[PDB]
Amino acid sequence: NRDIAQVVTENNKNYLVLYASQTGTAEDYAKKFSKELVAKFNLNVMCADVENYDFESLNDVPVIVSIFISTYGEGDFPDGAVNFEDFICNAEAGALSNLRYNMFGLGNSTYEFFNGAAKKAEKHLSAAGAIRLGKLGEADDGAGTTDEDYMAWKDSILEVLKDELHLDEQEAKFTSQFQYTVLNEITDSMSLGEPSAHYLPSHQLNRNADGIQLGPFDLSQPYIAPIVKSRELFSSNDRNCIHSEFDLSGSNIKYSTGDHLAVWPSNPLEKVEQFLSIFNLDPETIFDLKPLDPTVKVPFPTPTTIGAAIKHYLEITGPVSRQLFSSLIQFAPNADVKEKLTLLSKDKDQFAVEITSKYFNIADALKYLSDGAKWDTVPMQFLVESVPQMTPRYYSISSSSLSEKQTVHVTSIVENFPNPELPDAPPVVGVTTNLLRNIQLAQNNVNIAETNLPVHYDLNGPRKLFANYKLPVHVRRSNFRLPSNPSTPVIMIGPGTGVAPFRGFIRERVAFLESQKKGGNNVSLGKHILFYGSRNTDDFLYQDEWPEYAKKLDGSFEMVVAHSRLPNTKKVYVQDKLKDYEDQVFEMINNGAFIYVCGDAKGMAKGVSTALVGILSRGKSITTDEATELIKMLKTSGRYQEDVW
Ligand SMILES: Cc1cc2nc3c(=O)[nH]c(=O)nc-3n(C[C@H](O)[C@H](O)[C@H](O)COP(=O)(O)OP(=O)(O)OC[C@H]3O[C@@H](n4cnc5c(N)ncnc54)[C@H](O)[C@@H]3O)c2cc1C
Ligand SMILES: Cc1cc2nc3c(=O)[nH]c(=O)nc-3n(C[C@H](O)[C@H](O)[C@H](O)COP(=O)(O)O)c2cc1C
Ligand SMILES: Cc1cc2nc3c(=O)[nH]c(=O)nc-3n(C[C@H](O)[C@H](O)[C@H](O)COP(=O)(O)O)c2cc1C
Repeated sequence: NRDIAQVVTENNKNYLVLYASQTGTAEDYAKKFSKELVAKFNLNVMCADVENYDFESLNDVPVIVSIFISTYGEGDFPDGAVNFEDFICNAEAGALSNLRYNMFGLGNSTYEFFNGAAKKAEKHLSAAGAIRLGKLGEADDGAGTTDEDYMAWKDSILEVLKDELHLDEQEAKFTSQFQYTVLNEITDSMSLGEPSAHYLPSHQLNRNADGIQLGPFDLSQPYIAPIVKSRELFSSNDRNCIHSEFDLSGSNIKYSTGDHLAVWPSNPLEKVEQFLSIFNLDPETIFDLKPLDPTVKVPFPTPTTIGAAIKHYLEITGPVSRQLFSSLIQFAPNADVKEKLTLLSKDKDQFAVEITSKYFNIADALKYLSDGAKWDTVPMQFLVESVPQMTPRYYSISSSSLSEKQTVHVTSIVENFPNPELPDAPPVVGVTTNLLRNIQLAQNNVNIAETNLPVHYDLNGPRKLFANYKLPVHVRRSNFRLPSNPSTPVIMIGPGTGVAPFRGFIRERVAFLESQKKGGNNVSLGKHILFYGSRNTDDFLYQDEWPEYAKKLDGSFEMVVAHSRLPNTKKVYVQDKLKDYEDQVFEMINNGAFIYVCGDAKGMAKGVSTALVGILSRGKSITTDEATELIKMLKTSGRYQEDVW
């Protein structure tokens, strides 16, 4: 039941496809592979999330295995795949001499340890005597080539397995892993979009004496929390960034400054409409999915309505995979479209030209090819097994648990920019962030008609479960933590929203410092310096707060702002400011300071790291390489932590 070799064998599976995915990217591609493997060779494949099984009996797997692994933190596996990571990192020599596998690693060359998880995993597997079929795939999210990278690796591996297994191909045809059934009435056991099944009327939320909602809150059961306060942090007529405050008192959730919050979204109504239209799906359709074997896991709560699935369960928005096109050939509206489609699925570049570059969503791509002709022969099952599952988006909590124990602050910059290719098309927006903004405007009685809100969301939720200004949520414990000793110096680097953690960090230090003031015994606070950065004065996050914080922390605090887009001057980054203050920074580091790097970036991570290596290199008068080794050490020990996304 958790005994991998046993599960495979008992269910007579010909192939095993494992995946270690944090955000689900690895999982979805794993599914794409599995589906195609069934479509072309009718193999009875097993899709498993590496986290749900015990790989002790891995060397007893009579079938070939495909491993899809992502890289996080250092060159390490996704949280909750460490068990797997350890079985591997501990498997002795010859411990997996029967294992035959191929692996596709998902990473991003913008980080040091690019695809290191897959690499580590490939090094230990071969160490235990496992034979590796085909080339080690490496999807580079940094170059935005992940989908094509997969297509490339995919095609070559399938050839290999065709040989290795002596399989006879066949025209690719879809085969549901479920038993689709169309119901007629809606029960209390049927979902209208509720997150986990526990929120279905016919189910009882597990609380305590005082009604406080209990149970563990994670990806398999969020906690619907209300956003009690919300405001705009920017003052730019093009960009927005929202400050959201979540009340967690109605639950036994505890968070530590430095943790992450996962916000479960829903789709923009105007996109839900586009999807439902191009296919010609009736929202009111009630359906149920019945697995065709124990290995198969229903995607979301069922039965449910088509419109609920498309609004709360499927990622109908985002870049269309070329593989989707290939899989859509079976249900082309007409011979015409079927041909155009066929071509695009095969031509890497034409696909990018006709679809990708225009920022299409499935709805758009298809409507583009059909010229409006609906794709009314596409099965909801296919759509369910073929469209990526919606997934929570994470945020660096910007509140202090010591001064907010029950409340959680989130600093999300809204994603919404003009289509670079189509000057008349709608903006390219992000679900969650625009959703958070919608709630923000709403909650504040802002006339959203005037605003630049590009889309809008169902703010009531399923059965009004989202009781105005509420959303499924769950805390994700991290390692980003302030030093134990208050005296230890601290260095915080966070461009843009990357300052979120640091706001909490400072709020923690400021809160703490208060307590000491009502207890006499004062502890001297080590030096705390912050390097922040933003375009101009309109995107200067929590501008008003820092001066107050500074007053309460006195000389223990120091902020260094940099602006990359002020008119008439030269673009300045935090790494630039790091070199300006190299003496201060070097000194602090020689005093055991801790280095914190947070934010999005695409570059900033290595940039800042490189800056420090320079500072160190000059400071201790050693080579760049030595200094690089010293920096790697500070990261291994934990004196240099990074929360870069
Ligand atoms: C550990 C961690 C911490 C984080 N902390 C923060 C934080 O503090 N603050 C913060 O703001 N974010 C943070 N993030 C990022 C955040 O989780 C999301 O990535 C961000 O909010 C985008 O959410 P969304 O719902 O708008 O994205 P999505 O809807 O998934 O959209 C992503 C992007 O793709 C674009 N897009 C949409 N459709 C298409 C298409 N068809 N083709 C191409 N592009 C398309 C969107 O416009 C958008 O820019 C963090 C992430 C992690 C993993
Ligand atoms: C917090 C965070 C840390 C990451 N660290 C690395 C890293 O060290 N190396 C790398 O190659 N990619 C890194 N990535 C990129 C992911 O591996 C990549 O986006 C992958 O597609 C994620 O797949 P998943 O969604 O299946 O987990 C990181 C991503 C995030 C969000
Ligand atoms: C053309 C194209 C198609 C893609 N198709 C998919 C897809 O079907 N499934 C998936 O998980 N990622 C797909 N990706 C990858 C995402 O764009 C990318 O990994 C992004 O970081 C995901 O962010 P998320 O965390 O919001 O999923 C595709 C990328 C491109 C460029």
